[PDB]
Amino acid sequence: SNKGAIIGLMVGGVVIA
Amino acid sequence: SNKGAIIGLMVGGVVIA
Amino acid sequence: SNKGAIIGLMVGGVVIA
Amino acid sequence: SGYEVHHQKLVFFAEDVGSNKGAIIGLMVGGVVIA
Amino acid sequence: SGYEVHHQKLVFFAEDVGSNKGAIIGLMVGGVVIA
Amino acid sequence: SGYEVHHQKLVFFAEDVGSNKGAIIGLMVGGVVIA
Amino acid sequence: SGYEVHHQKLVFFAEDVGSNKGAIIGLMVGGVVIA
Amino acid sequence: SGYEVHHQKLVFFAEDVGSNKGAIIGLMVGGVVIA
Amino acid sequence: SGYEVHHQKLVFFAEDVGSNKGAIIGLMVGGVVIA
Amino acid sequence: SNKGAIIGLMVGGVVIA
Amino acid sequence: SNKGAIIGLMVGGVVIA
Amino acid sequence: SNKGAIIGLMVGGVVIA
Amino acid sequence: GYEVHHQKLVFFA
Amino acid sequence: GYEVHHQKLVFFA
Amino acid sequence: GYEVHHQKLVFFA
Amino acid sequence: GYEVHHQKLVFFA
Amino acid sequence: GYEVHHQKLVFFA
Amino acid sequence: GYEVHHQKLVFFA
Repeated sequence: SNKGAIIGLMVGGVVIA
Repeated sequence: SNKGAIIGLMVGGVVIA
Repeated sequence: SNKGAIIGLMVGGVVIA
Repeated sequence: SGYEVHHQKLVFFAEDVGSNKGAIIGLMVGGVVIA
Repeated sequence: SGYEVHHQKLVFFAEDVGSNKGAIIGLMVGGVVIA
Repeated sequence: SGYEVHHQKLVFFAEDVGSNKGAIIGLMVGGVVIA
Repeated sequence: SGYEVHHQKLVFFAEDVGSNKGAIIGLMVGGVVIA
Repeated sequence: SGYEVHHQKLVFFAEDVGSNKGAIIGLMVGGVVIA
Repeated sequence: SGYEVHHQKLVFFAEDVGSNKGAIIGLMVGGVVIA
Repeated sequence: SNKGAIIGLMVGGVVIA
Repeated sequence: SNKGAIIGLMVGGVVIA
Repeated sequence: SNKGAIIGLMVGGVVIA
Repeated sequence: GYEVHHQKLVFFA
Repeated sequence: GYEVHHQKLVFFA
Repeated sequence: GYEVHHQKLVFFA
Repeated sequence: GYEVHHQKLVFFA
Repeated sequence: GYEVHHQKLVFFA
Repeated sequence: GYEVHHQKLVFFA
């Protein structure tokens, strides 16, 4: 049940959803 | 049940979903 | 039940799903 | 004279004391991260 | 004179004390990460 | 004179104390990672 | 349409950045110590 | 459409970045110590 | 459409980056020590 | 130049000097 | 130059000097 | 130059000097 | 004199 | 004098 | 004097 | 149009 | 258009 | 268009 991103901890980076 | 990304911990990097 | 990526820990790298 | 140190402890812990169950922990003591 | 140190501990822990079950842990003590 | 150190511990642990069951652990003490 | 992410970093570090030289470090993530 | 990710990094480190020279490190991720 | 990921890194490290020279390291990931 | 104890980090224990 | 104890960090324990 | 103990990190234990 | 120091934990369930 | 120091843990279940 | 120090753990289940 | 993005670090010593 | 992105590090010593 | 991305590190000593 997710079309996108679910991040717990993010340091920098690139996420395209 | 996921069309995207589910990241626990991310340091840099590129994720395209 | 996953069309995408499920990462526990990511340091750099490229994931295209 | 004469030093005398008495110590006595009875400890009882229940199910999950001080636990990190299901936790997401990012920790850093020094070092460098260039993301 | 005479030093005298007495110590006495009775410890009882239940199911999962101090555990990291199902945890995601990223740890760093020094070092370099160029991501 | 005369030193005298007495120590006495009775320890009882239940099912999984201090365990890392099912954990994801990334650890680094020094070193270099060029990702 | 069309996504476009540009990123550009120039980094310069001098002698000892983020270092633990001569440090005393005691670290604990979960676990049990009965001293 | 069309995704496009450009990334570009130039990194320069001097003598001892992120180092643990001469450090005393005691580390624990889970586990049990009965001292 | 069409994905396109470009990546480009130039890295330069000096004498001893991320090193553990002369360090005393005691490490534990799980396990049991009955001292 | 020390008649005694010099401790950096101490968790429990007994030191007699 | 010390007859006694010099502790940086102490958690419990016994030091007699 | 030491009559005693010089401990960096101590977890339990007994040191008599 | 005599020094005596104890402790009990009676845990019914 | 005599120094005596004990401890009990009676755990029924 | 005589120094005596014990401990018990009676665990029924 | 044309997108141009650079950077310089001239470090004399 | 044309996209151009560079970087220089001239380090004399 | 043409995409060009470079980088230089001229290190004299």
